[PDB]
Amino acid sequence: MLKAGVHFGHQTRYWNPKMKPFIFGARNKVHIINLEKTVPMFNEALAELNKIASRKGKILFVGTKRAASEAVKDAALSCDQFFVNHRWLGGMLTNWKTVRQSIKRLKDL
RNA sequence: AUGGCUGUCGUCAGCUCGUGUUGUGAAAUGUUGGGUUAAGUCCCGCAACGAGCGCAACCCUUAUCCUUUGUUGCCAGCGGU
Ligand SMILES: [Mg+2]
Ligand SMILES: [Mg+2]
Ligand SMILES: [Mg+2]
Ligand SMILES: [Mg+2]
Ligand SMILES: [Mg+2]
Ligand SMILES: [Mg+2]
Repeated sequence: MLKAGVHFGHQTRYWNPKMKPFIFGARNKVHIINLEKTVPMFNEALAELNKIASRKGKILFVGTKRAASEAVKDAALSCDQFFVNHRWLGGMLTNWKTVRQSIKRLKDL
């Protein structure tokens, strides 16, 4: 059921109290996420993703420059998948009508 | 009361607008930060992405060379001198 068991992690500060229910603690000299309360979560996330996937929904994966970089690179690239690897321009989805002028620039260029 | 025209800050590099976002609001952001430049000139970063007026560049003159033309300008090679 579990996808590997390697979640050693490194974060040791700034635990958000709002997400207490999903945390175990003890190990890490700080904290750790509960592995039992995550098997029944992503197994749903995918269930919901499938619906939009049907009408070839635009997922638009996100990872900012060095956040993933070597972790994602371009594995997102597929038949009907898109991604943002470089800096996520501050406020581009909300003013997409303003980013059309720049996407046209990229196309013409 | 004005049109038109002109002086000065000042040939200093600044002054603004679209959408976006933040704030109850006047407003802020961008336009600030790290470098650099004669310059809001350019690069990186960034809650902003673009654009406009301005700076530079297009203009004239000057400093080198080449093509054409050779008088009313010029005289290197030759001659009457
Ligand atoms: Mg508001
Ligand atoms: Mg200013
Ligand atoms: Mg301002
Ligand atoms: Mg600066
Ligand atoms: Mg400029
Ligand atoms: Mg002679």
